[PDB]
Amino acid sequence: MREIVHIQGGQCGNQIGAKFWEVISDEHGIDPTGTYHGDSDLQLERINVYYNEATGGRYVPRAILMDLEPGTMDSVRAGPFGQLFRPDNFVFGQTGAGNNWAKGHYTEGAELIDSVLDVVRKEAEGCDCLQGFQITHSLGGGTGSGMGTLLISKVREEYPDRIMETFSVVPSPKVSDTVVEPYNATLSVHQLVENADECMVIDNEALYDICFRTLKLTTPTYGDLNHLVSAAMSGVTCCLRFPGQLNSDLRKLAVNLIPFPRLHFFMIGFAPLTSRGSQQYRALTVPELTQQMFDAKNMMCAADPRHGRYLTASALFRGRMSTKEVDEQMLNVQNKNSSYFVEWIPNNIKSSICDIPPKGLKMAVTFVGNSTAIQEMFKRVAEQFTAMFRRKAFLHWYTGEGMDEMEFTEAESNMNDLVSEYQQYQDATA
Amino acid sequence: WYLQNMNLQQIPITLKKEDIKRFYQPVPPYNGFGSEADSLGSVYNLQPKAP
Ligand SMILES: Nc1nc2c(ncn2[C@@H]2O[C@H](COP(=O)(O)OP(=O)(O)O)[C@@H](O)[C@H]2O)c(=O)[nH]1
Repeated sequence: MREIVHIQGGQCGNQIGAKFWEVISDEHGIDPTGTYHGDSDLQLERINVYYNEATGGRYVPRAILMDLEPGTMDSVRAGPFGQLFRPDNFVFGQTGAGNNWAKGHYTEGAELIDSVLDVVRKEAEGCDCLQGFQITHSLGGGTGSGMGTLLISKVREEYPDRIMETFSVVPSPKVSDTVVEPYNATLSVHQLVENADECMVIDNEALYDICFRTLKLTTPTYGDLNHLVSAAMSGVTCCLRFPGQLNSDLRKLAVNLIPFPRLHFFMIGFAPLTSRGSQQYRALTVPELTQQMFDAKNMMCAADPRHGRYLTASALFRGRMSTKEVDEQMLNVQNKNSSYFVEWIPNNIKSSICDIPPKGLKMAVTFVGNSTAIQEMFKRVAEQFTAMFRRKAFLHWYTGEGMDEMEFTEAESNMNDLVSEYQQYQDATA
Repeated sequence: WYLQNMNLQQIPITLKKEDIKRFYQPVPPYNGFGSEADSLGSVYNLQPKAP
């Protein structure tokens, strides 16, 4: 019941899903040939959330993989647990978008999206009770930033009542692997703010910073970043698949975390995480979990959360623990940091507890925080956009394929208005 | 002197020596982050160096 399907596009989406499904598979105890070998009975009661049953007793993810080039999918076919994907869901182009939003959103993406829309419609009709959709992309690639957001728009046009989650990797200037990052980022955000029910940003700079200082490991890798992202992803939906004292579905999170419909951009955090050296040295307690939770450095984003005030916060605990301790710790933190919490809405922290901890850990914590400190990323992205747009740089490709600079002006105006109206509530007083 | 004069060889006697006790500290189990070689640096030394 209340199951969701996974849809991933582009190299980043495919590789993120590659280990998200690996983490889910390890949590549910499924073998790479589709044969269940778990130990607990609770591992099978809610397996229908992410797995469909097939003849012979095997399970298949409801995952749809799309790209305008087939190399990334032919490579993810090689990774561990890559033999679980249903081959028909692989949809690939023959040309590639070349990091061009126009190519990925107007000519080639519009023509290609027909088959993937057909299969997505088939998957959505097949399920017993649809809960929503989760879509993972990065804003640094043209094919992703165009095709993913166009599919978000198309899916929203057909399912207005369902919920939509977007896992957005925004390009920050510190980890700048492309010069056309802000054109595509602004053009993707302009469409995303209109249609995405929820969006949560992830920064590779933050990932690497976490890897060097928190885990203190010398050689961070794409695998480590993907593993952290996948753990954070599973922390949100663990409570929907496992019993707990206070269940809270994604719809309840949407109700309790979004005050105004256009303010649905989040930053997250996962606890506990420590080096191998301090694993035995440390002790797992609720105060330690919450102090590592609410540390400004622990955030999954490069934005500084002490530069603004939290609009709302959501907590998902995993493991068997007393609720009174959790409530008193949250009350203590909210009293001790009253300067960093908005005052006209009292009790802006939501709590959820699940009795099933992750495999290998006794206690776990997922934080999702909607705060005004996220304005810095948008401000710097808009600054880079206006710098590169003032001299009409690299716009010949975009203007030669059907779209003009009026759309750029509208996107910049909308993004600036979004930033202004997001910071407006920061200075609001009762 | 005891060998020739007393026709008696003297056999020296050994002694029990001091044995110090030493404690063993086991390597913590793999949590699931990073890699073995990179992650073991933290427990091996305070300042981690590339494996
Ligand atoms: N977590 C993670 N992020 C990645 C990896 N490779 C690239 N990225 C991020 O993805 C963004 C680039 O996406 P891109 O490959 O151009 O997307 P595409 O055009 O759809 O294939 C950059 O901001 C990178 O930081 C990876 O292996 N792991």
